Amino acid sequence: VNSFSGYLKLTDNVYIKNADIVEEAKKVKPTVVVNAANVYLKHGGGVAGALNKATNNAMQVESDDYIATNGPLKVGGSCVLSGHNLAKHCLHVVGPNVNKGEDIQLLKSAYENFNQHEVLLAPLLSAGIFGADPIHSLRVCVDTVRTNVYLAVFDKNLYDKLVSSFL
Ligand SMILES: CN(CCCC(=O)O)C(=O)c1ncnc2[nH]ccc12
Repeated sequence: VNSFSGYLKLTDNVYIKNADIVEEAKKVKPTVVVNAANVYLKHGGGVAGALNKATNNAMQVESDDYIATNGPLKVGGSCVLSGHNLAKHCLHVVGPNVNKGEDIQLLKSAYENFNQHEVLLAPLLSAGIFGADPIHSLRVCVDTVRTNVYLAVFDKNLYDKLVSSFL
């Protein structure tokens, strides 16, 4: 039993809710919140900009030190950093950005990072400003992640389409 509430169960291990991941994170304090990161951990907009704003820019300060030490992530890769006031940990995961021409096949590799964590609060990778089809992203999530994932979908309209079209 865990503290996530109001989710629709899609599969044995995947759950979905119309929610703001920032507000969902501040209420659950999950062990892991997933950020929709880029390779530079520049949290300017989308999910990343919202998560970072909610940390009063502490996520960005920590991220800049990470990059100065380690260099950029790989597309499809991840790193574990602090969750600040939102979660114990933040798993920064880089899905491919279609608006940069990145290979959508890397979306599966991105979701594989979730399997290193027993339970996660997450957005749909490569959705939103990353330019992928959220229905495809949901399919890859369900077919790749084996750990328990609670997906927060900000837009009520897209949420309804994702549920209604789910196979
Ligand atoms: C709406 N999108 C896609 C567009 C932005 C992006 O591409 O990051 C989200 O990712 C998302 N999901 C869950 N809660 C969220 N709160 C703010 C954005 C957000």
